[PDB]
Amino acid sequence: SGFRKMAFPSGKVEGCMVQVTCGTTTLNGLWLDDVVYCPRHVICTSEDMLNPNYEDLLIRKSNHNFLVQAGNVQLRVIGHSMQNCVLKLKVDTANPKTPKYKFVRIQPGQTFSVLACYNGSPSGVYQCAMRPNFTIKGSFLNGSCGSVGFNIDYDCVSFCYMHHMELPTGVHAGTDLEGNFYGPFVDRQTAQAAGTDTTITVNVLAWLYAAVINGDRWFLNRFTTTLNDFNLVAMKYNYEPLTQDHVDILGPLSAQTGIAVLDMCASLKELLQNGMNGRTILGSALLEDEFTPFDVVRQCS
Amino acid sequence: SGFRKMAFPSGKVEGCMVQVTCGTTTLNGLWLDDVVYCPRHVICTSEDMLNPNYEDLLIRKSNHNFLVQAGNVQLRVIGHSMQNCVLKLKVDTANPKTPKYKFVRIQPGQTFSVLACYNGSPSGVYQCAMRPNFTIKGSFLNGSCGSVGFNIDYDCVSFCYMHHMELPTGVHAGTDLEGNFYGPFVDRQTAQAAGTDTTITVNVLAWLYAAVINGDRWFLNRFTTTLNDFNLVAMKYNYEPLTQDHVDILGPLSAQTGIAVLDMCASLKELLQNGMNGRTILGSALLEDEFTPFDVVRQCS
Ligand SMILES: *[C@](O)(C(=O)NC1CC1)[C@H](CCCC)NC(=O)[C@@H]1[C@@H]2[C@H](CN1C(=O)[C@@H](NC(=O)NC1(CS(=O)(=O)C(C)(C)C)CCCCC1)C(C)(C)C)C2(C)C
Ligand SMILES: *[C@](O)(C(=O)NC1CC1)[C@H](CCCC)NC(=O)[C@@H]1[C@@H]2[C@H](CN1C(=O)[C@@H](NC(=O)NC1(CS(=O)(=O)C(C)(C)C)CCCCC1)C(C)(C)C)C2(C)C
Repeated sequence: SGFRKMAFPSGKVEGCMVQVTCGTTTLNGLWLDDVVYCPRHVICTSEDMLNPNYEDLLIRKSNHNFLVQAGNVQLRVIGHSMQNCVLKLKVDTANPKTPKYKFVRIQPGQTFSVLACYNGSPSGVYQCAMRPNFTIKGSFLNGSCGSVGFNIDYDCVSFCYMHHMELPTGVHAGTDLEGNFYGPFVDRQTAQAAGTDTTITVNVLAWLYAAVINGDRWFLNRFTTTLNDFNLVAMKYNYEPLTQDHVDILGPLSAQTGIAVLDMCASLKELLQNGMNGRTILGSALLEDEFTPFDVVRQCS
Repeated sequence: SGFRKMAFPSGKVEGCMVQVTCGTTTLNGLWLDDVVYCPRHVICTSEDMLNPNYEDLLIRKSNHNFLVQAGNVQLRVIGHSMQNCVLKLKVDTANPKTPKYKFVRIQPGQTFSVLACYNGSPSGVYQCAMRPNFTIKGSFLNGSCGSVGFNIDYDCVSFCYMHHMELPTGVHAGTDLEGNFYGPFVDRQTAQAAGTDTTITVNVLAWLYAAVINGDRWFLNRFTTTLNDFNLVAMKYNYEPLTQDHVDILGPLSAQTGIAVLDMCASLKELLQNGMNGRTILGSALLEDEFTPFDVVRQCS
């Protein structure tokens, strides 16, 4: 037993991470088939970042201005193009370690694994969640842009995220693998507000079920609630509203524990109104909302 | 920036995880060169677990009683032997994905990455620490025995742990890759007490430096302490004693922040005596002790 924040095995993704250097900037790229994907602001100087015309900047770039490197292998760029915010660098060599993959755009509240890399070399792996305000709380230093987020579906690598920027809060923002940013953000160095962040309610309940599965039951109360009355408490504490879909998703967790979703919501109502009173849940003194119901079921079966 | 619990890339280890089935038991094995390493109690029935004579049990086993499987490949066992608590199954095929590796026995307080597997297939990756009482807090279901812990040193995979058992506490215990158990534990299903667990003090200080690097400074006080006076507070709260070696190890973190180790210990003294008063440090309402000074420096450079 035991419950830990767990990331997918990164082996299939490590063989796709390359180094991309354009002039003075070095970051990471994703090498699938014969294209290297990377954030388009690799072509920007520190001055260009303030107000870039990416179409004009890319025009002044030739193929030889991009030094792509996969370990010791050096990949020829035979062309370059732009897909909304990502630079697609066509190379003369197909990646022999290219896995079976898809490009997916995940929903707020869903989780994924990030393979943090620096100068094209993988550094570490950790699990993240797409916050309701379309940011993520990760660990990205200078040189980590281009690192990708992914899920492993059956026998398929589903790329969902590529890191671009850091927020004044300390949270991070990026795009899908088609270059479309998650959230209202644009790749320009200017003031941009992230939305008020809320707590993923269905994730908290899935995490409370994980605690019940692992023996932690002190928060279970013998009261129940309604979807309306709970959602009144939820919006007071900036918890995102619970729907009947969320109840159905938690079905496998409620069936395993024999505790209905509306029963668990009464326990969560008490925890929000009274706090934890000095106790812990799964070794945490705070409510955790970065485990999807799938993540919990994945770690219990 | 940002600070997250991070595990090493698992690609080099995934290509070594195989399935080991002996009679009715299925668990994981480690396929290096031409040997498969796995916990020796794979040969035990549920009845043998209570009081096993592993020498007598292994004698009744032939080579054909071990079904080893690497995905679809089926590996011939051409011999079997015992190295203290691990079964070494010699196979007729050398693993072509064998990386450069060593077998190391880590110290209490050090961390490593666990590649959790089930039926020989990798499931997830997460970071763990060898507690002072030689247990670990991981996520191991039925079928996870045989999963290994490892560090990646420069260009070398240092295997340090193989999972064997679960404790009544919910914590886990295992051996090094030479079959020697961490802690006083034996591979027998009988009452065995783990030692009183203590908090890794040098790890807490490294985690407090990480918070200072990432902007969290509310706990810094303008007092300092001595190594003696702090160790008096440390033993009261079951914190393991701080030595001059621990001070020297934190050198890179104290130099980056300009905050001496004895200064940070006065902040930790206040946090233990007064609690957190409702605030958080790096998004946690509890003191974290599973980040080594190396882990923090690794995530900041
Ligand atoms: C990344 O490309 C990288 O790893 N580069 C390698 C070469 C070193 C790099 C990583 C930076 C954080 C470690 N990313 C960037 O350089 C991006 C691109 C330029 C600016 N940043 C960036 O991360 C900015 N953040 C930023 O500008 N964020 C905002 C504006 S803001 O922070 O509110 C402020 C007004 C500037 C204070 C704009 C984007 C949306 C969020 C807010 C920092 C370098 C300041 C962290 C691009 C094009 C965004
Ligand atoms: C592992 O081999 C596996 O994944 N097997 C696959 C086939 C399903 C398996 C995992 C069990 C937890 C998920 N490990 C074991 O079967 C080991 C071996 C037998 C018993 N256990 C084991 O984990 C025991 N734990 C246990 O006996 N622990 C103690 C004794 S105790 O828990 O205090 C008690 C007195 C029994 C209550 C002995 C070892 C040291 C710690 C205490 C449980 C199955 C009960 C979890 C071996 C040889 C230890």
